[PDB]
Amino acid sequence: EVTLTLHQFLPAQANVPKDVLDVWADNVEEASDGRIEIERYPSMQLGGTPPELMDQAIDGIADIVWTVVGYTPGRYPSTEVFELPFMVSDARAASYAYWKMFEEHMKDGEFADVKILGTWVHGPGMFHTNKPVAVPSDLEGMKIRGGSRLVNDLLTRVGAEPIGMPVPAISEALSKGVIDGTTIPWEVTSALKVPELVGNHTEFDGPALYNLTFVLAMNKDAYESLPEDLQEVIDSQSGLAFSIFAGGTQADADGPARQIAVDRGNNIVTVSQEDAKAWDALVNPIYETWVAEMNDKGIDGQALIDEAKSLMEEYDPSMDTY
Ligand SMILES: O=C(O)/C=C/c1ccc(O)cc1
Repeated sequence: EVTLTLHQFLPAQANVPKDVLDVWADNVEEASDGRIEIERYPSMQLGGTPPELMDQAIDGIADIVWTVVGYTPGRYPSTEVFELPFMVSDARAASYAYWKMFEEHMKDGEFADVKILGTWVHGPGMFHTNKPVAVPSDLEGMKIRGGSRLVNDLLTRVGAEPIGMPVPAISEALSKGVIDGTTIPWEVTSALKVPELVGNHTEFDGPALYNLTFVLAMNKDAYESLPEDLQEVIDSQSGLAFSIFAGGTQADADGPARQIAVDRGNNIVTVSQEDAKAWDALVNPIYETWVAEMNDKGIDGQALIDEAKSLMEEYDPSMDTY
């Protein structure tokens, strides 16, 4: 008999809590043969702001968290390789690449302090806005919410005023008019009532404008101090295949959410790959400043970008078992 607490920042019925974390938690419960019990706390019920979740898991406030790596900005700089503009065409391939790279580069450097169970990205990042956005010029003077320093850099370069705030705060911020719009993929839009609060959406054909990285993290001491066969049980239900499943389940949930916006009669602008090039011209210098930043930290930035593209093409869709 062991009770582990999982703390996370969205409601219990949202896509990732329901179809990724519960699934994962039940799999741990089963493979343990009812010897591990995992209690699930949503919407920061045990207290804190979403950015403190990692520290909650490192310090032992909670055993397990699902958080957004970028809410601790520049803390895990190697994850940023997947957050560069127009990097990612498939979330599964990204998550494959992310887990593989986590093991080689990150596990014992930047994530030494914590146990990582899962490394993934969401579906295509996009805009949701009070007024229409069909070309970059339309974002000039708009206050746009972003969730990470690289998204904020992206917003600056296309001419928006970036407002850093965690995702649950979006509804209140739109309602009060603190922001004119937000970045987020489709899937989380319905839990935040975004399609109710704004009437315009801007999506991209081709590689994603951006996506953000996530982890399922666990307290190290709480892991190590399990017995050897229960450690084996946690690891077995986590890691590479789990990371591929979370990314894919999260991206696949874009579809039903986009259709809820369509059903309302909201205006959705789809930017062709050809028309995306104007956006790329504005955002693509992030590649050079990011590599300069990494080099300033003694990190081979270009090697991470090359490696990440290498691994993603390499992804076969039958490394996807979970
Ligand atoms: O942009 C952010 O601040 C967070 C993004 C996010 C997107 C989908 C989720 O299910 C949770 C967080």
